[PDB]
Amino acid sequence: AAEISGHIVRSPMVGTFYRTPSPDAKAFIEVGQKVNVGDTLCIVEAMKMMNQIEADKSGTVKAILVESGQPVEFDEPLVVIE
Repeated sequence: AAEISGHIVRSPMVGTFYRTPSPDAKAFIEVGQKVNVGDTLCIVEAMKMMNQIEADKSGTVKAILVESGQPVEFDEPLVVIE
């Protein structure tokens, strides 16, 4: 069964996933927070430059299939959202 996917942010490309804008900060997003259209999610460092993501239909983080800060490949779900 490959469907019913809540709302992940699979690295749109061969970039990197992130959840901390500042060194030891309050992270970008964590399971429990309810995102909302126009609400920066995480950083998609594509090539090396951050690529902040803005909600497209709100939602609620459910888990980070991907680590925190590391490279990834297209279709590589990182931040899961309900």
